[PDB]
Amino acid sequence: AVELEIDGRSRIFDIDDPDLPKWIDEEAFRSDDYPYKKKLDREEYEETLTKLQIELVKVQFWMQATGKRVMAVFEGRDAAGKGGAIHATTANMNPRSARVVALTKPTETERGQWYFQRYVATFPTAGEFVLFDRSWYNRAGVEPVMGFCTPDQYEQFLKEAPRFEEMIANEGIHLFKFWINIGREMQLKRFHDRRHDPLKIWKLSPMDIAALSKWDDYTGKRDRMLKETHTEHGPWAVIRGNDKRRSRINVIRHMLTKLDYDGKDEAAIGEVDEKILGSGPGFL
Amino acid sequence: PGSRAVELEIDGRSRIFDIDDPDLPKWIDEEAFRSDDYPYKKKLDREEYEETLTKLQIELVKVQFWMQATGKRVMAVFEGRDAAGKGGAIHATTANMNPRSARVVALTKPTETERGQWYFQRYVATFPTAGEFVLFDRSWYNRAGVEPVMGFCTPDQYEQFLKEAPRFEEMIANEGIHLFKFWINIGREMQLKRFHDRRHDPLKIWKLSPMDIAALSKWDDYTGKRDRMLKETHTEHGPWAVIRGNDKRRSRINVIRHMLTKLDYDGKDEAAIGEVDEKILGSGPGFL
Amino acid sequence: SRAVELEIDGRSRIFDIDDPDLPKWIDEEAFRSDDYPYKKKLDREEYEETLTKLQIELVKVQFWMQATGKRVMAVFEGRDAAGKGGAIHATTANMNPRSARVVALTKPTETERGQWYFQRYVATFPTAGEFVLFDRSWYNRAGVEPVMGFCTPDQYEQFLKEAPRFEEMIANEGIHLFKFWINIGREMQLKRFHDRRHDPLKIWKLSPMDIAALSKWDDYTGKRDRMLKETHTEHGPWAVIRGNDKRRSRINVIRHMLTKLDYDGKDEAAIGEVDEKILGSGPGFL
Amino acid sequence: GSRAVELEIDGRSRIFDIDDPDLPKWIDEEAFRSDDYPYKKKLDREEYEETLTKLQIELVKVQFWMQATGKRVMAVFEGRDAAGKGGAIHATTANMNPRSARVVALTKPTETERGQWYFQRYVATFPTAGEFVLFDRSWYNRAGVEPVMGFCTPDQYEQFLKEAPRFEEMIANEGIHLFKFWINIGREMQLKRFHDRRHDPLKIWKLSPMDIAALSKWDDYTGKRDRMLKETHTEHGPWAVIRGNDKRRSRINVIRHMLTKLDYDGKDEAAIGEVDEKILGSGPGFL
Repeated sequence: AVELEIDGRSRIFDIDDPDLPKWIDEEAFRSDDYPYKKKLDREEYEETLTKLQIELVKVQFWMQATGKRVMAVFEGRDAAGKGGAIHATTANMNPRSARVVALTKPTETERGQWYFQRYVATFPTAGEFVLFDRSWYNRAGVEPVMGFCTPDQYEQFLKEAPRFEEMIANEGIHLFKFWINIGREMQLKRFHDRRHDPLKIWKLSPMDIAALSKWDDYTGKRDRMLKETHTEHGPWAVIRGNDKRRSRINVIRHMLTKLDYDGKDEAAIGEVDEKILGSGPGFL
Repeated sequence: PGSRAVELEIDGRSRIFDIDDPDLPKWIDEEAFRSDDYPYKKKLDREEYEETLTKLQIELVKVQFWMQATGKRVMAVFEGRDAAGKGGAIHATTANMNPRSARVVALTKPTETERGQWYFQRYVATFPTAGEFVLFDRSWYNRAGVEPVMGFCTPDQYEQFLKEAPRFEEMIANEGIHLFKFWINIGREMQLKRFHDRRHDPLKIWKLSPMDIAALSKWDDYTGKRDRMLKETHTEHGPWAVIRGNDKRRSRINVIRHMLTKLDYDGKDEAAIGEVDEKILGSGPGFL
Repeated sequence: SRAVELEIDGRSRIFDIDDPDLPKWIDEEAFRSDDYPYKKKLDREEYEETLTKLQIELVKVQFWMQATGKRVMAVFEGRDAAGKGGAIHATTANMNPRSARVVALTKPTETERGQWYFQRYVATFPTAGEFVLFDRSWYNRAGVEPVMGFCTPDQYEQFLKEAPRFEEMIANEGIHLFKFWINIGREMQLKRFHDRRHDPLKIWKLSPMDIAALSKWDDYTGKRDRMLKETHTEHGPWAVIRGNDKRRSRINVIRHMLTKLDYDGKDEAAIGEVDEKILGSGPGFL
Repeated sequence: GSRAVELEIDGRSRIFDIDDPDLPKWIDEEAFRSDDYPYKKKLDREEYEETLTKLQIELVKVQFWMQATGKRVMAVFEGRDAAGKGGAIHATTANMNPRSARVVALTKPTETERGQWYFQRYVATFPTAGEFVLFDRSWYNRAGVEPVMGFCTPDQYEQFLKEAPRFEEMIANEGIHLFKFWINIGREMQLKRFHDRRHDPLKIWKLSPMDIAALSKWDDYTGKRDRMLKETHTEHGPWAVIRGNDKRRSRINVIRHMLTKLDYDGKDEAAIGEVDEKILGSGPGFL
């Protein structure tokens, strides 16, 4: 079990415990000042998603004609729900043009290269929607927190990421960056859900469990990054992710509003929820 | 419309199929499921399917762990007719697998450089490293079906492919990589029904191309190329598993059970695997 | 039947490349064309001697690079027949081909064409220790591509604006980027073309395109100056070489590189001095 | 004498000291004629350059011919350390268009590559239409350096001798023309060229501590050579074996064999000359 300190109070969390203790279970949803008291009605979420998806088919037909290229980054804490936001957007997309980049950790050869090199290799050709599991922003989160990269390297990445993204925007590739937020209790509940589901247990490693008393360590790095890497060229979208249903819908609503695609049905997109989707610093 | 309407011979019987017409004619709609001597009258129960699938996927988590521990490498090839259900079979396999060790290879048309290479060069480029599970959406068997039928390869290149594929697969087997090859069959009416489902679902419409619709009359040619491919390339080192795929639930379940049965993985639970259904999964030519 | 009509600095001549008689006005002017600073070609024995000392320092550079993990890219651009390849071979002849490699990319595929222009060049960037020389670089879009209409004037003007940003990131990373422009005089090009035509070890180096593009000399002069102007920056400076004499061209390319590399075991006496009459910086030299 | 070493030069004990800039006469005077080299002296350099020039003009034809037919060629060069592989390659490629004649110089296997099929990283380098691909080191590092040095397992080395013929059958079935050259030198000759390398500042990087130590492992490598030529010399993959003591004669006859075997358009059989059977032989038993 892990000794913690949740907003002033010292707490005891056993992940191998098949029982979720009261202060996680009852707190998880509202954690981190989540704006809503319960989950989105499911029927209503599913019928919204279908509509958003039918839109995303319009997008991809338009992408194939204009040759328009789109890139989509998803970052967040462990279990913030990057993958479910990714699978929501691509589930009913053509995997020929919409592809998910899942890069393993750098090889030796990749380590002596320009950090951005292996990301460049995955960049879109005419018409491609490229989505990122892990992005070049491991250098602004996991790597300096875990000391997988030097301070100087992290510091260079913060400096180089906007020059990198100016190049992308100047090329006319449309980059989205989504930071997905969850409250501390949610992470714990989700971590626990993974542990006790034989279908999701491979997602945990002892490291992820060791790095639970590194919340603030990660809070620090999050805030540095968003201020320092949110440019006009590369804006950051920040999502409240406690409810995955709301997180998915607003991710897709945001992208749809931002892309000037043929056959765009504004009634079907609806309103990006101001309570859920923000911009850069000042939102969290 | 009636604008893309086409005449078809459905088992020595003439018929017109209009894909843009949102009404599905009874000669398809009522005949789809049992078409081509399908051994069951109804679709596998939805909730039973999901229950069995979950058990099977837990076993796949055991396979993945065993593969990492041992460096073991697997390759799975999925072929069949258009809309046969190759992608759902793959997705059912990898839905709850680690994507950094189970990856899907989906290669696009050959570039100029590639056409001048050895046919297999660009597939070797995707081969597994240790612990990797590689699934092919379209494989090298593109030259055994789609390429000759449409004239994308010469008759000589086809003949040459049928000769070379066994040899290539022997290299794969001697290297210690486990290759599976799945042929997923559906009945003619079921293809049509699926084509129709696709046209009239705005989520699936993109699955249909012009090419797809014209190739509907080329059904008997595909049967020949199919039969000749199974005949020539079913070998000891590279067996064809042949799936009756009218019911996608029984198809996905039996694809996975077969793989689990042939893999000698750690923590294997035969009771959770269950029994491969011999009415659904058969072997090489003659099953079909 | 392949004879071209040309205008050499306010004077009209015809050039038949397939006539083995090199006319006087080429033969007598090839060498000193374009205000070349020297009376004659550098003697062979002295060239070979000096090149040896230079390739020995290149061995020291390689060993330092393997040790410090240092990374170098060397870009070579010029008119046709300038001697880009000769200068690359002079550099790499006595270096380990497993840490010093040459990049010679062919025309872009359908896929590479729909991509970031710089994507396929980034694929070829060095890992630790590596020296990468470019046969044709991203500067084909600041040379052949707009002149020959292979890229749009919008794509050309986009490249001119984007290449210093590219080179900024290269420099920021600490990959040392060398760019050489190899200048030749007009009459020297004609001789070299004719040399290639009438020598069977060299005839494949020609195209009917290169011969057609002889009339395009002044247009190419235009794109040269434009490029050296826009894309000569602090993080990516252009070195300009007078290449009429291939021997002095090669020696100074290497001299420039050794001078700028702060490697262990370096011997200034062995490098000697860069010939300011052969090697200039940026525009305002030609 | 800090890296000096004792050797059994044909049952006769001997001390070689590489870092001594003076070459002992038992090497210097014996190198050229080692391993019963059929000739007394070096091929005259001008005659060599004149011959090479003609061979290279024939190689321009090959290239034009390959581009028009799409014909593909691979050339593998193996031999002991310092046998002369890079030299045979550069004599081939010096006046060829590098846009279609490429030299493959593969570094050690990465970790990813080690868990792949042995041949996968080499298939990645295979020719497209009209390409001529030359290999500095090839897949035959599993037949030689790897077993001897323990970089691969006995099982992997055995695996390799079995698979290489199959691989080469696929290459031949595909219509790609594979040449395989083994370049032999005498023991004394190797030592001389090692010494040349050590004491030439242009060449010293070609020498490694590993290479010096493996000078005792001569007989070891002899065994691997003979066994590899035995198991992998087949009809679809013949080994051409070159006596390479003279680098000029080796380069010339490597090139003549290739010319001789390619039925290229413009072929001037008189310009090719005759392959010297004292220098080039085939498969096992030649040496």
